Amino acid sequence: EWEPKIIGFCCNWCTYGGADTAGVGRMQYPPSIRIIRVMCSGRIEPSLILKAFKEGADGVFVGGCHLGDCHYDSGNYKWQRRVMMLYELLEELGIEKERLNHEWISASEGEKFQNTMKDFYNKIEALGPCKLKEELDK
Amino acid sequence: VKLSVEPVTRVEGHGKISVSFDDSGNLDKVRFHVVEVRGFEKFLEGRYVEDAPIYTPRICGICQVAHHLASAKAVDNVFGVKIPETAELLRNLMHQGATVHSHALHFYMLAAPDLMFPTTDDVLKRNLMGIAKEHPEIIKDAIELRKAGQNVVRVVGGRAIHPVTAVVGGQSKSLKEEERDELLKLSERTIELSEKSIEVGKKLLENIKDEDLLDIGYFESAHMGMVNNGVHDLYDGKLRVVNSEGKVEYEFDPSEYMNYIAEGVKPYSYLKFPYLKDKGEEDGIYRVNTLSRLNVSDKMATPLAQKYYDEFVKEFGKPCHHPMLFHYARLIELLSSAEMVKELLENDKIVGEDIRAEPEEVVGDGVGCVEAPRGTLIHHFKTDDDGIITDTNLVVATVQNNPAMDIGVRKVAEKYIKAPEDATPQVLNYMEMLIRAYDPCLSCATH
Amino acid sequence: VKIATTWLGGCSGCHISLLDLHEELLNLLENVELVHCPVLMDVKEIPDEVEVALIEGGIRNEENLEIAKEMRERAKIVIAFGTCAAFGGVPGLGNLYSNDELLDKAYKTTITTKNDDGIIPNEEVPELVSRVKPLSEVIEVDYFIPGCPPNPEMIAEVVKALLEGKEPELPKKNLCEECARKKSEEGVAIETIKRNYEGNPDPEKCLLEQGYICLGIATREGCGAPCPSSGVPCSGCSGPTDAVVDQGAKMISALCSDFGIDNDRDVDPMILPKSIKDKIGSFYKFTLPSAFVPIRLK
Ligand code: NFU
Ligand code: SF4
Ligand code: SF4
Ligand code: SF4
Ligand code: FES
Ligand SMILES: [Fe+3]
Repeated sequence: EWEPKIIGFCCNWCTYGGADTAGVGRMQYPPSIRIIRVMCSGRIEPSLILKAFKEGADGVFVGGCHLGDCHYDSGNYKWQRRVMMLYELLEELGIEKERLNHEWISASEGEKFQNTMKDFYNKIEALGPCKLKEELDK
Repeated sequence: VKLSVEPVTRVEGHGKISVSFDDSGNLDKVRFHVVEVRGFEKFLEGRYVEDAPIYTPRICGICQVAHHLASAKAVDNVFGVKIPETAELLRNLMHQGATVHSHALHFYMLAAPDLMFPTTDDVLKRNLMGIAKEHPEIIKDAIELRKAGQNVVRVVGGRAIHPVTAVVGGQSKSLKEEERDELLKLSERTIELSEKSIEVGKKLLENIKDEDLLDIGYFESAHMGMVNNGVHDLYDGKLRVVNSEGKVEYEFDPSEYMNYIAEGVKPYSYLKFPYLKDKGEEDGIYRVNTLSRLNVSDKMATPLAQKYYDEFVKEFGKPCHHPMLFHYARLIELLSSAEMVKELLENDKIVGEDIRAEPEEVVGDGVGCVEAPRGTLIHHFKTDDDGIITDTNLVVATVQNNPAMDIGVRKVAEKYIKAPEDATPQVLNYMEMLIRAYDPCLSCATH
Repeated sequence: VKIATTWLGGCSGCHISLLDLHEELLNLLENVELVHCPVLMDVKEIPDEVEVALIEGGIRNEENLEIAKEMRERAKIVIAFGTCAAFGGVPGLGNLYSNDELLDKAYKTTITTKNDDGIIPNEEVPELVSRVKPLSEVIEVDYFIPGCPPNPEMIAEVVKALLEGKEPELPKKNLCEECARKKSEEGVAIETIKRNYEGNPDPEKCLLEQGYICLGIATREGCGAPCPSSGVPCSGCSGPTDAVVDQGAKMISALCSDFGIDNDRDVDPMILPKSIKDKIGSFYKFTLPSAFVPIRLK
């Protein structure tokens, strides 16, 4: 009767490749997520995540290269500082910290991506729908 | 039959008057309603205490300085810090500059149109444009007073509206010798215009007296105001309350305000109804600002103001309960503040560099009090060991004249309205004249 | 030219800034035809055929909504007058609590309050709207004058342009352009984060490089940067630039990016969230209602 709406942000060099590898390997995972491609996770900033919740996201996922393996050397280190503040800002706004998920997944790690998608879907499904859009549409 | 005056014009904020009649056609219920509320007391919870002087000024755009300083003081108590003398003087200078602008604003741009045209039908004439069209000299002077006051606020406070220099332990910047010199030179003109203003008021209140309008909304109540050794003071001292006969009932430190003041809640207005706790809802009614302060004070702190106050006291006595004479007292205060701006600028300590004292350990309780141009202003904050606000309470000036404004409008209707036909545009404006006498700031009062 | 003004969930500060034109206000009022202005005149209803309308304040109660809608129908050009109208303003922080919590504090639990039956004023007073909203969320706004309050010269410049038929143009850059504080040529690097009362700030060096959360970097110019020049950080009262929707989000991004940039790979990413104990109040003082997440879920 209700299926989570999850948006994803994946870097072109690793997680986007990781996600493709899951597909090549037919690694089935829940169909809630919809991935947006960026070149680096360093491109990801608070406004992209907050915009997603505004639009009605039940969960927001972000995937970048392993720390130290960014195709652009240190893009993910900036995103890591940005996401930690964002977790706390979401709690201050009444959004469960768990509705945001960030992971480091390389292009070959298809199994990790599959399992991260499985685990995240279950997490959001258990939390139920994020009632922000319904609250705003009043 | 039910009539409604909405919005009440030439007042700050959202107010309205209802006038109901019974089936026979006789006057039934007359009430004053305030239709706004933002809830500053609750949303300040969770905020940084040192950020209170940034949020409270946004309670009102006219008396923002009063809130900035009241918050600064409370915050200075939250941190066990006593600010340096130069900071106390800069804060007071900002406070007097602000009072000149607020009093000039109210008298000339909000009150004067009625005092000048009390029985007109031309609604388009009852405003500063109508006054400027026949007496431009009056509006030019109002503007020059306002500009002078706001200039002081801008120089000492950083911004003419929503100042920012009153920080934890004092001021963020000092007043430079050149700035001081420029302001002191301009101060003499502000006093001259303030003296002239008192005469414009005498003339206009004489016109009000000729139309039997000087006694509108009359009732006797207690009066509260801040005094420093019994002398009129808008920045420091203790809060004094005199009874309807002029006897001093209480004299207390603003930090003990909760033991003397109480605020009742009526279902027809977002504005509370305060009263003296010991006396009650009816026997404890008190008023604040201008006349109420003159009434509690032994004397004025400045000489020119003292002379007009002496002349007024001999002619109208002490205490004076006339709502319409609040206009007169407002002019005496416009002059005292103008005189004080000069006095403070002449005090060599104003240009000192010892403007800040280093904040001490956080004490989770702090009360800030100043006499805003519309009455006693109290900001009370409670915080955690981190200095994050956990609870707040604001007793904002005009809220204390709400009982007076609600009684007063009823009394105007009782005097001029028997049947609905009697409620003519001029009579309805008489009700708004009583409201305006108290110089209400409804955004302030509700916060 | 029939001009009109009204005020909603604000504080009158924008109207006072209009009056801070002083001598120039009379010159303006001789050119324009003021047909409605609650603070200055007694015309009770908004008349029809209004050419330009200045609407102060954001949407806080049911009546604000009715007035906004009425002014939109009577006026050819609607102007969100000031930060409250444009971005929601300081009252917008009320969105962190339920309307019941804001009202229960003011009319029940405040220390001085005496309310026996425990009632919330509900007779002849309007109900509060679910959340504070910028004027553009309920009606179509043609232009806007940012600032809390907007400087008097800016108000005149905008009104003047509209009377001439010209389209008004606001400044585009961020505040550091106007700020007189010196910046490091090597770029910004933040070592620690201090609350405004911590330490004694250097009067010449940029407050952001000194560890204070200064919003000038994420705030539109025009005010003249009076706050940093006065010794305190910018609180972001003019709102974001035209290229930034959420000011707070961009400010956090910038702040997190430069925090410990000289030790980029080893700096602890938990120092910053552990240090800022009031995130919303630090980044959304004047713009919470215009943010992507403009409320707190309860
Ligand atoms: N004067 C004043 Fe305010 Ni706008 C009121 N009433 C504040 O304390
Ligand atoms: S933008 Fe600022 S000055 Fe203008 S109404 Fe809002 S709080 Fe007042
Ligand atoms: S103090 Fe603020 S406005 Fe000034 S240069 Fe630094 S960040 Fe920019
Ligand atoms: S410096 Fe910042 S807080 Fe100060 S007036 Fe300008 S925009 Fe507002
Ligand atoms: S490229 Fe994958 S994180 Fe920078
Ligand atoms: Fe209160």
